[PDB]
Amino acid sequence: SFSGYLKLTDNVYIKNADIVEEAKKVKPTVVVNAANVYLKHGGGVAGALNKATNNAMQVESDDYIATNGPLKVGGSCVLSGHNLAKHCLHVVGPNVNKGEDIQLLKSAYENFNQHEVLLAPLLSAGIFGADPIHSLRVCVDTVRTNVYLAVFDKNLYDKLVSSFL
Ligand SMILES: C[C@H](NC(=O)C1CCCC1)C(=O)O
Repeated sequence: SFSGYLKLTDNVYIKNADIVEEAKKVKPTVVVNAANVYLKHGGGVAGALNKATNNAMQVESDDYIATNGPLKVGGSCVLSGHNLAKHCLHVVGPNVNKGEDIQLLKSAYENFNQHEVLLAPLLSAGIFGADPIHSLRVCVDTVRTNVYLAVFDKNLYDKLVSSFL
């Protein structure tokens, strides 16, 4: 189903794409959201995915938090993918801008191993403040399932590919 990806490893693929447009096109089994512990989808990938669901993701998420409380940094939950995917795997990477431990990025990527194939952003990149080059490295060294990474920024995509070891 996924097209135009560059193969980085046996199981990691990358594309310069808007993950919302990619999800609407592919309708993958799992789209990963760059979530926070409260599932407050305000900005970045979460804000964009939520806006694409006409706020249905946020309504569902508020019910999930009311029942279960917040997620842990490094944790995840599976909720509906709405009009974007069969499921959305909300994964909380550490937010460096809130002083969270970058070592939790590996724990965050381990959630991907519970799903055979996923469309995902780089965890903790963007407004979460971590180095995206380091996020890709942790992704490659942690995820064993098939992960299709969508990198929004062209300049960052080129830098990630050209510096990939
Ligand atoms: C989230 C990621 N962007 C970044 O980490 C940089 C922050 C500004 C643009 C590059 C991306 O494009 O997928």
